[PDB]
Amino acid sequence: TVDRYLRQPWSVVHGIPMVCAFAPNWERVDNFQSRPEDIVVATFPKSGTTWVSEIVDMILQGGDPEKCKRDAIVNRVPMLEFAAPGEMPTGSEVLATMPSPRVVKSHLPAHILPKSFWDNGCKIIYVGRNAKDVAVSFYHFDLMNKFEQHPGTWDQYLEAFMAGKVAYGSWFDHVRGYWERRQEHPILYLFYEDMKEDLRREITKVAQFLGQELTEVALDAIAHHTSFEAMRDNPSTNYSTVPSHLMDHGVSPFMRKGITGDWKNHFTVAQNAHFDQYYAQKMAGTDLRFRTEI
Ligand SMILES: Nc1ncnc2c1ncn2[C@@H]1O[C@H](COP(=O)(O)OS(=O)(=O)O)[C@@H](OP(=O)(O)O)[C@H]1O
Ligand SMILES: O=[N+]([O-])c1ccc(OS(=O)(=O)O)cc1
Ligand SMILES: O=[N+]([O-])c1ccc(O)cc1
Ligand SMILES: O=[N+]([O-])c1ccc(O)cc1
Repeated sequence: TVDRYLRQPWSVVHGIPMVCAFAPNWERVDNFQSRPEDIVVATFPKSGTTWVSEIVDMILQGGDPEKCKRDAIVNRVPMLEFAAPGEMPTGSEVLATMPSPRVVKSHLPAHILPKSFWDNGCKIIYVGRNAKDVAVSFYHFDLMNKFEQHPGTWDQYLEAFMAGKVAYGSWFDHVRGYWERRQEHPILYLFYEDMKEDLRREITKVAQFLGQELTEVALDAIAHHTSFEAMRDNPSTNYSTVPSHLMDHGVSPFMRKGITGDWKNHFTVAQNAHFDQYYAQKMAGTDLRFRTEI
């Protein structure tokens, strides 16, 4: 029943390209009923959502890794806009029956994140990642994830990415929207590259934002269990439990490489020069900055 939605071109919701299966019945998102205690993990796709979601869940579980092995991360931190009509309950439905504090994953740009989150002051942990690594990660994700329109060749996908035609729209607008919105809302704005550089330093910031005090032993336990190698090999986080019909893990694993700088292996000399020139144009006039190497 979900098959007719898979591998279809993007729909559009409020002007933003959307995964085809997610777009029907968008009222369930516009009218989502949030709670003041909800913690939103918001990201442009492929920017560290799963990484930060696991950190948050481990903090809320007191640093106990066994409690995070209870279920897969797709169920522990439901995506707000997820839907697979006819095969699974929507993410919004699953969230309705989840005890506070809920951890809510989403890729929606700030201006179409449901109004209830803004009205309830919900804590948002935002993660940004440099756009070149994001583009590489999202291309390979679209090769393996059958919810996505097929991406074609890398060069054509990159053009679509730069133009903001991909699911969830323009990366530039996404990262700058949440950077600006912190002026009116409690947002912790994290960088994937910072997390590669010093993971404990970023876990500590997440714990403080959540009001949670970590012993040194719990901090080391969280850092040890949220390394790329740990989450790649952990069935609860590596998405290997997703049916192969939805995610072909042999095309490209979800936990694919986990580095900063893989863009140097995929961007041609010409693509890189052109991207850098466009990026400088699009990022002029913001103080927000990303690192492409650490
Ligand atoms: N612990 C840890 N350390 C380092 N890197 C990590 C980690 N967990 C996930 N990743 C990498 O993040 C990419 C997945 O991003 P998301 O989780 O945002 O994907 S999604 O939007 O939720 O589908 C994807 O990046 P790439 O490997 O570059 O494709 C994952 O490998
Ligand atoms: O993709 N980025 O995030 C990106 C690209 C270029 C850039 O600066 S440059 O000096 O390498 O052009 C910084 C960040
Ligand atoms: O996080 N996710 O599972 C995703 C992310 C992007 C996308 O286009 C579809 C699903
Ligand atoms: O939980 N799931 O089955 C999923 C979740 C996200 C996704 O992109 C594809 C499948």
